Amino acid sequence: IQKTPQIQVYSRHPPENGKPNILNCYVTQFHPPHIEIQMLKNGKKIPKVEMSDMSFSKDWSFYILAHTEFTPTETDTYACRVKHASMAEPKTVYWDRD
Amino acid sequence: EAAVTQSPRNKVAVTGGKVTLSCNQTNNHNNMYWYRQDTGHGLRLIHYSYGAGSTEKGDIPDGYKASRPSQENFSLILELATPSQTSVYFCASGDEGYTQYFGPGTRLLVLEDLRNVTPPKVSLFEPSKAEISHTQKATLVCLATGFYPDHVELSWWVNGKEVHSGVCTDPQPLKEQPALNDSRYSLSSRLRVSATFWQNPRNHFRCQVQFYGLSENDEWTQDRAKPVTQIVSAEAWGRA
Amino acid sequence: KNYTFRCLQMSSFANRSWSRTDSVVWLGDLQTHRWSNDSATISFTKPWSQGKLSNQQWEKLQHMFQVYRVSFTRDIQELVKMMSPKEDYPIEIQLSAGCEMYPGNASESFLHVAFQGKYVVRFWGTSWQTVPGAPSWLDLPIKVLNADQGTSATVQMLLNDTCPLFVRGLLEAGKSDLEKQEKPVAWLSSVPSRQLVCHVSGFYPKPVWVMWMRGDQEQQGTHRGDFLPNADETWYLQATLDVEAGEEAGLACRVKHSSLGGQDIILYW
Amino acid sequence: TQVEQSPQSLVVRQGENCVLQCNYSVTPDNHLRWFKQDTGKGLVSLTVLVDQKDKTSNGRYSATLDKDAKHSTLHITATLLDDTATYICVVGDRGSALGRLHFGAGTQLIVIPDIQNPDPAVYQLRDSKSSDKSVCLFTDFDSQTNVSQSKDSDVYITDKCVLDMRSMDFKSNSAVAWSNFACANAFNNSIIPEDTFFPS
Ligand SMILES: CCCCCCCCCCCCCCCCCCCCCCCCCC(=O)N[C@@H](CO[C@H]1O[C@H](CO)[C@H](OCc2ccc(C)cc2)[C@H](O)[C@H]1O)[C@H](O)[C@H](O)CCCCCCCCCCCCCC
Ligand SMILES: *[C@@H]1O[C@H](CO[C@@H]2O[C@@H](C)[C@@H](O)[C@@H](O)[C@@H]2O)[C@@H](O[C@@H]2O[C@H](CO)[C@@H](O[C@@H]3O[C@H](CO)[C@@H](O)[C@H](O)[C@@H]3O)[C@H](O)[C@H]2NC(C)=O)[C@H](O)[C@H]1NC(C)=O
Ligand SMILES: *[C@@H]1O[C@H](CO)[C@@H](O[C@@H]2O[C@H](CO)[C@@H](O)[C@H](O)[C@H]2NC(C)=O)[C@H](O)[C@H]1NC(C)=O
Ligand SMILES: *[C@@H]1O[C@H](CO)[C@@H](O)[C@H](O)[C@H]1NC(C)=O
Ligand code: NA
Ligand code: NA
Repeated sequence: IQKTPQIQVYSRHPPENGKPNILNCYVTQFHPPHIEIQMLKNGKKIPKVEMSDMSFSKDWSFYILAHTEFTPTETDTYACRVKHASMAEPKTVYWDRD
Repeated sequence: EAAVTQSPRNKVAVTGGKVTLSCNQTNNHNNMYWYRQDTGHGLRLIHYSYGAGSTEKGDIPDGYKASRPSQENFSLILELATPSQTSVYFCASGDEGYTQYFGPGTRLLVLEDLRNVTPPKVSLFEPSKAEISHTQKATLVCLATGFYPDHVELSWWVNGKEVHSGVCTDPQPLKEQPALNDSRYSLSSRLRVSATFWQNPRNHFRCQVQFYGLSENDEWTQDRAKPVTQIVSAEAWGRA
Repeated sequence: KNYTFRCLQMSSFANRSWSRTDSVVWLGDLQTHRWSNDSATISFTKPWSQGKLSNQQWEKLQHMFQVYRVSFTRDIQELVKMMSPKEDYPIEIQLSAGCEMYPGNASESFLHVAFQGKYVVRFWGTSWQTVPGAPSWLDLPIKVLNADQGTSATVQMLLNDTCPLFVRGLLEAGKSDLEKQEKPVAWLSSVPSRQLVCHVSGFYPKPVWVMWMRGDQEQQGTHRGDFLPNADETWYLQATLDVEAGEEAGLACRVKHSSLGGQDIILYW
Repeated sequence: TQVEQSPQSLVVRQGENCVLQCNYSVTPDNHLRWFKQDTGKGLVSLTVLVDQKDKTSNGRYSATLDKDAKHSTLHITATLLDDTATYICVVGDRGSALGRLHFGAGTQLIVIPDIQNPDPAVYQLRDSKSSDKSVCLFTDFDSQTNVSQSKDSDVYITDKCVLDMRSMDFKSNSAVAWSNFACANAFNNSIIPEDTFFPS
C-alpha cells in the first residue's frame, strides 16, 4: 500500500518584498521513499535546491526537507511540486505569504 | 549421519547428447547445491535450490539446467553435452546451518564420438610357487586390457565379499598404442594374501572390472557387440 | 534529559540486481551521521560525531558496518530467492536501531525491522523474533538468521555494550550543541475564507508555547500545527485562530520559549 | 580465487610431520574448514575453525586459524601412507545457509612408506584359464628403486604401486610387466638391486 505525501511550504524568516530569505518545502507521510521534489518560481524550476537526507518517523513514514534561497515580491509566485507513485498526477502546493 | 547419494557415479556421454545427474537426500534438507571440480580450481557452484520448485544460478551455470521436483531430489541436466563439461560433479545438501554435506561425486566424460568405446578383457594371474616358497605370501595379478575409454573401477572379491586389504591398483590405465589417436587402455591390480589363504581350496578369488560405456538407448551402427556399461570378471579357486 | 539515539536504515530493492541502502543517525533531533549508498565511509555531520571513540575504535566500528552493508544486501537477495515466489520485488526494508539513555547509567537498546513499511521483526535478548501481526512466512528467514551465531554475538555486543558507551561519549562531546538555545521570531498573517495565523520560527529546542490571546484570556480556538524543521536545525510552528471578521482588534499572539528567558513575545494584530 | 593454498604439492617420508597452509581474502570470514580427498573419492571434513584465533585437533591432525592474518595451517603429525591425498581449504562467508563456500584448489600430499624388510624378486605368474599367457611381477623392492618403461614398445610396464596387508602390518612395492619375452629381460631398462631374486 502507498501513502499520499503531505506538502508544507513556509519561509524561514518573516517575508518582506525585496529581502533575501529561505523557502522550505517539507514533504512527509509518503511510502515508498522514491520521490521527486521540485521548487518552482513562476512555474519554472529553481536550480540547485538543497535537499536534506531522507529520514523516517516512528511510524515508519518518510520525510525530507527541500529548501532554497528566495526573494519574495508582489508578483512572483513560489510553489513546491511533488511526483510520487501514490499519485496519478504531480501535486503542486503554492507558497501563501498569508 | 546426514548422507547424500549421487547417481550415476560414472558416466560416458557423447557431444550433443543429454545427461542427467541425480542427487538424493533423505535428511529433509531444504537446501541443495551442485558443484564441479576441475584441476587447478576449487569446487565451483553451478546451481543451487532453496526448496522444491526452486532453482538458482550459481557462479558457472552456463550449459547447465537444474531441477528440484521434490525435497529429496536435485537434478543437474546437460541438455547439449560438451567436452568442456568433462568433470567431477559434487552435490551437497544442508539445513539453515552453514554445513554442506557432500555426496561421493560423479565422474562425467563427454567424448566427441562413441565409435571407439570397447569393454575390457579381464585375466586373473595366479601366484607363483616360487613366491610362495620365498615369502610365504601369494600375489594375484589382475589385468584388464583393450578398453576405451579409461572409465573403469577394478575391485577384488573373496567369497562374494570385496577385499581392500593387501590390494593395490595402478593409479591410471596405461595406453597400449601411445602412437595412435584413440588408444585402448590396460589396467593392472594386485591382491596379496598369505600362502595358507591362497592354499585353501574353499577360497574363491575374483577380479571384477566395472566398465562404463554406452546406455541401452545409445545408437550403435557398428558390427561388433554394443559396448554397454557392464562388468567383466576373472576368477580362480585357492589350491594346495 | 532523556535522549534517544536512532540509527535509521532505508533499503530499496527494485529487482534482483538493483538496490540501494541509505542511513542517517539522530541523537534526539540532531543529525550526527549520514551514510549515502554512494559513499564507502560513514560521514560525520557534527564535529563531535565520533564521540569519545579513538580513531582505532572508530575504524573498527566503521569496518564492521561496511561488511554489514554488503552482507545485508546479499542476505535480502538470498532470502527473496528462498521465499520465492511468496514475496517479490520491489522490496523496501527499514531498520531502526539504537538506545534510549536514562539517568544513572541506565539504557534500553532496540533493533526494529520493517518490511514494506510494516514493523515485523526485532532483535530481542539473543535472537531475532517476529512481532504480533507479522506474516507466518517470516518464520523461515528468522530460522535462518538465528542460525548465524556470529551475527547474534555481534549484535548482542552492539546493542548491550557499544551503543550505551558510544552515546555516553556523544553526550559529553556534543554537550554545547545539544544544550544550545535559539530565539524564535514571530509574525502575523490572515487568510479570509477569517483565520489568523501566528508564525513562530527559528527556535531550539523543540518545547514551545503559543496561544492567541485577547488581553489575558486564552483563546481556546487556537490550533497548534505540527513542528516543521528549518534547514539550520531550528524549528517552525504556526498557531491558527478562526475569527469573525471585524473582531480582530484586541487579539495578540503570545510565545513562551526557554531561549527568551522570561521575555515572552507578544504581537498585537 | 580468494583462497590460495601452499605448497601446491609435497612428498614426505612416513613418520615425518608436515605443514599445509591456507591464505584467503574472503570477506566476511565466518569459518574455515579443512577437507581430505583421497584420489577419486569424496570430501572428508577434518576440522572446522570458527574463532578469531582458533586451534583444533583431530587425532594426528591439528589446525590453527588467524582471522586477522586471514591465514590457516593444517599440521599432520607422523604421516602414514593413508595420508596420501589432496587437502582442501574452504572458507564460508556466513554462519548460515545464506553463505557461499570459497574453495582452495588443494595441496597434493604423497607419503612414501617405510619398507622394513626388502626382498626384491621377479616372479612369473600364469593365467588361470590359458596358462600360455603370463605376467612378470617385480615385488618387494625398496622405495629407493625406480621402475622405468621398457625400450620395447610391445612390452608394457606399470608404475610402482604399494599395497598394505593391514592385519600383518606389512607393506610391499610391486610393478608388473607383460608382452607377446622373459622375466629375466623384463626390467632390463630399470636400475634394479643386484641381489634381486630370479627363480629358476
Ligand atoms: C546499533 C547501534 C550501535 C551504535 C553504534 C554507533 C553508531 C555509529 C553510526 C553507524 C551508522 C550506520 C547506520 C546503520 C544503521 C543500521 C544498524 C543496525 C544493523 C546492525 C546489524 C549489524 C550486524 C553485524 C553482523 C553482520 O555484519 N552480519 C552479516 C555478516 O555475517 C557474517 O560476518 C560476520 C563478521 O562479523 C560474522 O562472522 C564472524 C564471526 C563468527 C563467529 C563469531 C562468534 C563472531 C563473529 C557472521 O557470523 C557471518 O555470518 C550477516 O550477513 C547478517 O545477516 C546481516 C543482516 C542483519 C540484518 C537482519 C535484519 C532482519 C531482516 C529480515 C529480513 C526479512 C525480509 C525477507 C525477504
Ligand atoms: C545482552 O542483553 C540481553 C538482554 O537484554 C535485552 O535484549 C537486548 C538485545 C537489548 O535490546 C536490551 O535493551 C534488552 O534489555 C541478554 O539476553 C539474555 O540472555 C540470557 C542468557 O545469556 C537469557 O537467559 C536464558 O533464559 C532462557 C529462558 O527463556 C533459558 O532457556 C536459557 O537457559 C537462559 O538462561 C535471557 O532470557 C536473555 N534475556 C532476554 C530478555 O531475552 C544477553 O545475554 C546479553 N548479551 C551479552 C553478550 O551481553
Ligand atoms: C549502492 O552501492 C552498491 C555498493 O557500492 C552498488 O553495488 C555495486 O554496483 C557497482 C556498479 O557501479 C558494481 O560494479 C558492483 O558489483 C556493486 N558492488 C557490490 C558490493 O555489490 C550499487 O550499484 C549502488 N546502488 C545504486 C543505485 O547506485
Ligand atoms: C531494476 O530497477 C531499475 C530501477 O527501478 C530499473 O531501471 C531496471 O528496470 C532494473 N534494472 C535492470 C537494468 O535490470
Ligand atoms: Na520471494
Ligand atoms: Na557459509
